[PDB]
Parts: sequence; structure tokens; C-alpha cells
Amino acid sequence: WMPAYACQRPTPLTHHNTGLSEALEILAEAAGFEGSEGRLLTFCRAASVLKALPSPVTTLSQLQGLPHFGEHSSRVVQELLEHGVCEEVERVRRSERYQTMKLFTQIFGVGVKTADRWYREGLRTLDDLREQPQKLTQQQKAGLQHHQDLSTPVLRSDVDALQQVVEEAVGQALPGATVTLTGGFRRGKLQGHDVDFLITHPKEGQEAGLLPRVMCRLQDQGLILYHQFERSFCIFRLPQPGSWKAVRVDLVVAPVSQFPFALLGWTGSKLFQRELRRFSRKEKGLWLNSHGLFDPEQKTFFQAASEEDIFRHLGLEYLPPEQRNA
DNA sequence: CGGCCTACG
DNA sequence: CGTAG
DNA sequence: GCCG
Ligand SMILES: [Mn+2]
Ligand SMILES: [Mn+2]
Ligand SMILES: [Mn+2]
Ligand code: NA
Repeated sequence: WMPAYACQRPTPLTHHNTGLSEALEILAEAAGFEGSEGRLLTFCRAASVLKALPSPVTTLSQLQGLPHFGEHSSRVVQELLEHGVCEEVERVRRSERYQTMKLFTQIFGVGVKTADRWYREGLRTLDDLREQPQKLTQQQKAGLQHHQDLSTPVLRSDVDALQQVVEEAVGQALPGATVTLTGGFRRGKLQGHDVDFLITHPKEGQEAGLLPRVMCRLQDQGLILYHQFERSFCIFRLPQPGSWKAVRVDLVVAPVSQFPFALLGWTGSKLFQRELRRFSRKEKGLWLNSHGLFDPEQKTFFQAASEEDIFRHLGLEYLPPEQRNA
């Protein structure tokens, strides 16, 4: 009754197994810090299954037959049901390795591989990094300078103000171009780490060269604290009562022919899209990315005019963005 | 056992 | 290497 | 870590 792929089931933003899913996601995150993408995926998938259930898991028997629940994930749930805590999870939580890798990878410009190298060098704190700026890229310097603001959640009220300033710049750069909110806010989140926008133009080809023109205009308005094509990963100045704060903003351009694929990809969730691409390739023999959907036997691309088209071409029931919170 | 999403900057 | 969902 |  529970399909194996996250793109085969609705997953709402809020659900009935929050504590259980959180614990499994700690173990997933820890596996990622150790470079075990397979273990990360299984724990992420198990967590996602619980988010899709219609009511709370109260007894171990309710895990029977659920996909991605084997001995390990089942034992985590068992311990949480019986004692309210899982010793493995708590050991990860308090571990110096987990805490430091989490802190370092949160920095814009720092990935698992950099964080791990710094950890092995003995570094543990942000001030450790600041007192050695020669070891840092300009991207990492920006991420470290702005880390405090970037650690503060973006609110949906922030988002609407940002969208209007992006629209004004986009309108000067190319009249008729449009701006669509994507990412977690499109899935209904009330908060986020960043804001994602997708830009296109109704006349195919008119979007060529657009993003540099948009960025130059935002920079001239004094709004860009950091940036640097079709993707721009920025830090923006956002107004605040009597001051401002730094906010991560991603700007993406797509031709209108590819817009449904780009919208689908950039709306996420991350696990939803990995699962959708995995389903496409393994179950349907089609190759999906944010530009299109390729049939490698006919050597043809599927034209899509909507996200609904894409779900139909993959043989999946349509899920609105609010149900893609895998 | 092999596989685990698939891009761009 | 970083970034994205 | 789990599916197939
Ligand atoms: Mn986002
Ligand atoms: Mn983003
Ligand atoms: Mn993301
Ligand atoms: Na990072």
C-alpha cells in the first residue's frame, strides 16, 4: 500500500511522524558527512515514508511491509517508541565530528570534502577559520562573513519584497520576462534557508543572455552583497526595520520550452527530485533533468507545456508542489 | 551483488 | 572543488 | 542501508 519511490506518493509538509522522521534524518545527515551516499539515501527514504503515512506509528508492527525499513531503521524507530530516545541518534548528536561537520558544511562555499579536510587539520570553530583567511576562497569568505544572517530563517514576508525587486530588475533587463517563486516556498514552507526564483520569457530565445543583464542591474541598485550563465547563487541585502540582513537568493533562467522541467526541478524537494529522476530512468527508461526528458531509444526529447505533462509522460499521478515534500 | 539524480559555476 | 532542488 |  506504500510505493517504493517518493514520487509515487503524496508527501505533505506537516505530518504525523515528525519525531521519528527527524531522528532518521540525523542518521542520514551523519552518513553524508562520512561519504556514504547509499546509507544517506536509505535513511532519507525511510524518513520520507513516515512523512507520507496517514497517522502516527505507535507500534513496531506498523513498519511491516513498509519500504526502506530494515533491521537498522526499524531498530531506531523501536527505540524511540519504547524509550523516547535512540542511543545511536543521541551519540551522533553530541559527537564532535557531527557538530563540526554540520557547522562547517552550513557555510556557503564549504562542502563535505572541504569540511572534512578542515576537521582532519584540527579546526573546530568559525573563529578557527577566520584566524586563517589565507585558506579561504572568496566564496567562503563571503559565506563566513554573512554566516550569522544566513543562519536566520527567511520568512514568507521577506520573499514577496524580494520578488518585487527582482521583477523590477528583470523588467528592465528584458520587458515581458517573468519571475516565478520556486524551491521550498513554492511547496508551502513558511520559512526557508534561501529564496529560489525561475526566470523565463514567453518568446523562445529572448531569454538568451538575460542573467548577466539582471545581475548587473541588481548590483547597480546596491542589492548584491556577493555573487558569481543560467544560474546565479547570490547573497542579497534585504531590508529590515531600521537596517537589513543578508539573504541567499538563487536566480535561474530557462527558455520557455524548458520551463516546466526547470520549474519541476527547482521546486524540489531534493529527495523528491532524486527519486523522480531515479524512477524515470529505472522504471521508464527515460532520462530526466531540469532541461528536459530524453528517450534514449528514439533519441527524442519530450515536449512539455506543464508539470502535469511531465507527470503524465512518466505514468505518475500528478502531485502539486505542496505534496512534493519528500 | 550493483546501484544509489543530474546538472551548472 | 563549489552550488542547486 | 536497503531494494530488486
Ligand atoms: Mn531553497
Ligand atoms: Mn536555493
Ligand atoms: Mn535544497
Ligand atoms: Na556549504
